[PDB]
Parts: sequence; structure tokens; C-alpha cells
Amino acid sequence: RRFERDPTIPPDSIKVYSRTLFLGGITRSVREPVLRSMFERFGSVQSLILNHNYRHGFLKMFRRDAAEKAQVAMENVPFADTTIRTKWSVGFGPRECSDFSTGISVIPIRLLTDADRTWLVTAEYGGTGGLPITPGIALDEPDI
Repeated sequence: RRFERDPTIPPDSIKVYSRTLFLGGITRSVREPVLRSMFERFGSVQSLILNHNYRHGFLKMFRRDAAEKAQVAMENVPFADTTIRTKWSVGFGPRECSDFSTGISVIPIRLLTDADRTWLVTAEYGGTGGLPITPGIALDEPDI
């Protein structure tokens, strides 16, 4: 688990690496079992939800490094009547604190909600692995 002292982090902040990818271009010809098999090449898929009414989906990998590999490989993939476009999702903490190009956030601890704080410490994957939230640490996205 990532619990990395990172001297690039400002005072009273943490850094969080998203494990979640946004999937764009999801027409009805693009189905969950096929996407799952595509992304399993890069590592174990923790969750995958498609919503064809919005032409999109969200895929979470157990590991941040697998998510990075999947994002670069699947960034623009012609498929049937569409192109699958894989980008980072930032679904944890304030979106104001994030680089959407890489799915990395630098979050002042004071802006975490109590729920955010609890998820960070209790997550099976990501988060602090049971340690307190303290400044200058980089973590992966917690399960909620």
C-alpha cells in the first residue's frame, strides 16, 4: 500500500492518486463483459459500472499502477460504432484540488469531510492502512 512520505506536498495537505477511470464514448455496442476483459489485461478490476443513458462508465482498479497502464493503453480505442476514451476520474475529495490529466489530488486536510476522513482510514484498498491522516503523505484513493 502507498503510504509515502512525499516532500512535494505542501503543509497540512495529503496527496491522493485516483484508482478510478472515466470511460467515454460508451454506446450500447460496448458491454460490461468486453470492457472487463479489456481492462483485466492491465490488472485486477475492482469495479466496473456502465451507464449507457449517459454514454459513459467508471472502472476502478485495485492498484493505481494498473490503472495508469490501462489509461495509457485505452485512451482512444476504436470499437464498433464508437471510440472508447479512457481518462482519469477524480471521485474523492474536492475536485478543485485535482489534476484531471493524471488523476492526482493535493488536498488540504482541513477540507476533508468526516466521511472522507473515515474512508481514508478504514479502506481495504488505498487510504492509510489504519494510520491517522497526517500531512506530507501520499496515498491511493480509498475504497468508500
